[PDB]
Amino acid sequence: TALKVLAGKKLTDLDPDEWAKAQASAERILVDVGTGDARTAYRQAIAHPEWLVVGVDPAWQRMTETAVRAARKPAKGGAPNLVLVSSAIETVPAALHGVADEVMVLMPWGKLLRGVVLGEADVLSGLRAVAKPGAPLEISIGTSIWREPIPLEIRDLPELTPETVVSTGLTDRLAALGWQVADVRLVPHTETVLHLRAVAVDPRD
Ligand SMILES: C[S@@+](CC[C@H](N)C(=O)[O-])C[C@H]1O[C@@H](n2cnc3c(N)ncnc32)[C@H](O)[C@@H]1O
Repeated sequence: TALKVLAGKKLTDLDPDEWAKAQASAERILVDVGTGDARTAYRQAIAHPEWLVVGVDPAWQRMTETAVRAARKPAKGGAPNLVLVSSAIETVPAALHGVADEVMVLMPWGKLLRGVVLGEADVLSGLRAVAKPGAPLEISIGTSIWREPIPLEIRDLPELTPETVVSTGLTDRLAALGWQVADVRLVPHTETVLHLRAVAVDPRD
């Protein structure tokens, strides 16, 4: 099955051979999950034209402004190495399986945020399914989302700190789904951000 990608304002099917040729031509494939307006993904594409930068978000309309920009000629802000895909991470199409050298989840919200905080299987499986073995997962959550008014998707959950990553069982759920936690830290810029890094391996018990 072909991927559903933005070309400017319209959803299209990506030729499976063009997708394959694009991956092989790249020095690294970065999959940015929940890319939002995709401006961060576009910046990365522009700074590393040797990377294939794949932004994944179900809310595809929000990405269209960046897509229009990425599709212009090179001299006018074009980024042909940026591929934006309409999909939710938990139902990620087969053509995205095993592609990524690096998976980033930067300031998620909604299902993606609750999923990573709880370690929901469907979200963590989807994230794992897009990674090559050995790829890093890099998650950043701003801890100010836990100050009032707290958003609905994490209202009922205690604030995620290095200590609760452990005591809620989140490193164990990660391990059961093929993610080995390599590092967690809180970085004070000034909003404090929680960073979690894991590496794609075989599932454990
Ligand atoms: C504001 S954005 C973050 C933008 C970007 N990551 C950044 O640099 O700040 C949060 C995104 O996570 C996305 N999201 C929520 N649930 C998701 C899911 N299940 N799969 C993929 N993305 C999802 C939302 O649609 C939203 O666009």
